[PDB]
Amino acid sequence: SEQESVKEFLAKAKEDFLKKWENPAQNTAHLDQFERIKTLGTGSFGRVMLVKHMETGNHYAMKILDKQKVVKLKQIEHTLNEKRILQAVNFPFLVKLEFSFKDNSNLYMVMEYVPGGEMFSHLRRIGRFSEPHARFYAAQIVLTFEYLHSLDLIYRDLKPENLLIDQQGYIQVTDFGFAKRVKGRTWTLCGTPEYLAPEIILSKGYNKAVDWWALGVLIYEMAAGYPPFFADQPIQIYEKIVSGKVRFPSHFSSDLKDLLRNLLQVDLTKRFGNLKNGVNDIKNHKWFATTDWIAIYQRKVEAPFIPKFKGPGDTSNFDDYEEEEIRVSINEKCGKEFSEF
Amino acid sequence: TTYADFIASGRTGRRNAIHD
Ligand SMILES: COc1ccc(O)c(C(=O)c2ccc(C(=O)N[C@@H]3CCCNC[C@H]3NC(=O)c3ccncc3)cc2)c1F
Repeated sequence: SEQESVKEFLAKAKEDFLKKWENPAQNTAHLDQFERIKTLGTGSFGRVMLVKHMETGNHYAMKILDKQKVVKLKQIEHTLNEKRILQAVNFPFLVKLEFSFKDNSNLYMVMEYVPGGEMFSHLRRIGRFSEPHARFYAAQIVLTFEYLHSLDLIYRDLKPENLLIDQQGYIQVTDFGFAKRVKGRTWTLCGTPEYLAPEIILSKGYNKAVDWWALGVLIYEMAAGYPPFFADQPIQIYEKIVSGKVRFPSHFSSDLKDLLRNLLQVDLTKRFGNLKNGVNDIKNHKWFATTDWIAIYQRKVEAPFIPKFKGPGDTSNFDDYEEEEIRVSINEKCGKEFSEF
Repeated sequence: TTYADFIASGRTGRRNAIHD
């Protein structure tokens, strides 16, 4: 019946998502409505900046992407997926898209600012999380993938760099640049080397199960302080991943090792998340026995770690990046390519 | 230790995605 209650929530959620999926919001703001303060991160085609909405005084995080660069690297479809998916989803552990627009030069997405910083920063500094602390975060991702996959979405870039910590210590998943709505298999070689499932590396055509593999990698990295497969160059990482050989730190609880053995299963018919029982194989595993899944969804559970921040606009949980002036050309670049954005 | 090998590795910073 708990299982039925989740089944009901998902059907409702799917109806909401499809309305926005089929009729996406367009052009709901303008650049000169925002004051640009500081860069919080970068990516291949641009950056995310803290901004202040001038008429409300609210702070947001604005992704700016350069259209020409996107087109040069043939990443049009993926950037169009990012915005289309992000505007349609609604979940407590997904970052909220507030506005989007474009001009002659750039694409813009204005999201909720998540001031606690990236999980990556905290994990590197502290070293590793204790199993209860990792479990807390893992549970939020389990539910988030349960949500996303019911919508036929695959996320494909789970890593601590894309998990922001909010003021209450919960996760907000960001950076949907490889998210894709797909009913069957797909083939793009994409993602972050350390987190790539074997079937992606092997050019096999793959599905949602790549997200469950990636969750395995994440939980390991959270609890070990390093990922299961690492080396100085990508090619050596790929070799380790396809070999199907994982060593666990001596301090891992036997329940944690057993989970990871099922998530880091090279064999897709054996991988937790890809079985007839679906996500329930994961939620019912012994490592999660103390997890109250609904309390997590509702956010009544007490976060093991709450980031400090002196007020809105505070960026102290973020690294410093070099700033660059945003130039907007007088001539429209790549109009047809981005017409739906 | 594996921790020490990770820390001396070239991949302890932010990791970029690859694409097609
Ligand atoms: C195929 O390649 C793609 C596809 C889609 C894309 O959007 C991009 C990007 O160019 C791109 C640009 C900027 C970023 C970025 O700056 N992201 C930051 C830093 C990287 C790690 N993820 C965290 C992210 N931070 C936030 O999204 C954020 C959100 C809300 N509050 C604070 C931070 C990421 C990707 C891209 F390169």
